[PDB]
This record gives sequence, structure tokens and C-alpha cells, in this order.
Amino acid sequence: SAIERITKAAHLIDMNDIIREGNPTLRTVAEEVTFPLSDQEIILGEKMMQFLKHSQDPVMAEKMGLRGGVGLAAPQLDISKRIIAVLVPNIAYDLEAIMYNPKIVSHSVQDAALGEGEGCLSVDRNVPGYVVRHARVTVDYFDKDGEKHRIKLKGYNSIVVQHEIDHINGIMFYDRINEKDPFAVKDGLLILE
Ligand SMILES: CNC(=O)c1cccc(C)c1Nc1nc(N2CCN(c3ccccc3Cl)CC2)nc(N2CSC[C@H]2C(=O)NCC(=O)NO)n1
Ligand code: NI
Repeated sequence: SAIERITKAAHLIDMNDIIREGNPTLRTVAEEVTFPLSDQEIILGEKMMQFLKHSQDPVMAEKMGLRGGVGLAAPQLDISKRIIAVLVPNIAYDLEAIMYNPKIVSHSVQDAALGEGEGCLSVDRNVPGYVVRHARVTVDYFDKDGEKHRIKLKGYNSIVVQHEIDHINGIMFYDRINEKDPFAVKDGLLILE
């Protein structure tokens, strides 16, 4: 299985582990993990975080052939589990978390979108447009110990977490771009830039 291969001590996640558009797994709703977690489920979260760290390092990213990322979801590794990793550097890190069964439990009426549009590791093409998301979200999740966390996110952090949660719900960023006018600025839409 993907999880067995990826959680081998020797394995370093790279782009060859990341599935792309066309793979049904990206359009599938991931299964909740149960507690207590298996060792493999814990190692997987740690491997995902290590990938994010590698992808953000100029030397390692060049050596390993990595696209940069600030978030990753298990389904992108062909593992249909509700596990995401987020690692957002400060303008050391603004947000660093491995989240098990993450869930948005509240959100703002106001929307937001990155002014530069979004890129996805599973998408090997540019898809222009404002990806419309909630401006602010309250997120529940469990850490590796089964402890519950409840956090409130805004700005870039809010966008990234919603992006990764979308992955575990079979949703892709371009699903949220305005079909007619990709760059419409609707009332209540905050453009981040
Ligand atoms: C289409 N627009 C862009 O690609 C883009 C261009 C300029 C600026 C931004 C913010 C853009 N959009 C973007 N950019 C990023 N990058 C910016 C560069 N980062 C980076 C690059 C090299 C070294 C170090 C770093 Cl930090 C990684 C994150 N991630 C995401 N997406 C949209 S929300 C989640 C985020 C992401 O991580 N996507 C990867 C993914 O598919 N996760 O599932 N979206
Ligand atoms: Ni993505």
C-alpha cells in the first residue's frame, strides 16, 4: 500500500509520491482516522511535514526535484485518510501542525482569495482565477496523541487549511473559481496581497 511504502524509515516523500489530476483518489472523500492512531498514521503525518520542510528548502528542493508547498493532504499521496500537514513560514513558522480529522466548525460570512491565485502539487498546469474561500475559519482537529485542538485562522493560514481540507473532501481549488469571470471581485470578497 501507499501508506506502508511511505512510512518506511528510509523513505523520503518526493514528487513521485504525489498523485495528479485524473487519479480518482483526489475526487474521493477521505475516511476519518480512528483513535488511538497506528504507528503508521503517526509516521505518515511526520513524513508529510518533512516533505513540506524539504520543499521549502532551496538546496533540498533542488536536489529532490520538489515543488514548494505550505500544505499537503494524505489523499495527494494516494492515501484516503483525513490527515493534513500545514507549515506556513513567517513573513520561524506562522502555522505548523499535523492535523488528524480536521473540520471547519465555524466560518466568516466574508470571503477571501489569494490575489495571485492558487497552485496545487497535484495540478500540473496554471488555472487562473480567484479561488473563493472563507476569510476566517475555526478549525477543530486532533493531534497525534488524540488531544483535541480548536484554532482560529485568518489571512494566508485560513486559505491553506481550507485548501488541504478540500483535498480530504475530494475538492480541487479550481472548483471554487468563478466560472464566468475568474477575476470577479464580488461584494464581501477580500483579496489577499
Ligand atoms: C497560481 N498562483 C500561484 O502559484 C502563486 C503565485 C504567487 C504567489 C502565490 C501565493 C501563489 N499561490 C500559491 N502559492 C503557494 N506557494 C507559494 C510558494 N511557497 C514556497 C515556494 C518555494 C519555497 C518556499 C515556499 Cl513557502 C509554497 C506555497 N501555495 C499555494 N497553495 C494555495 S493554498 C495552499 C498552497 C499550497 O501549499 N499548495 C500546494 C498544495 O497543492 N497543497 O495541497 N498557492
Ligand atoms: Ni493542493
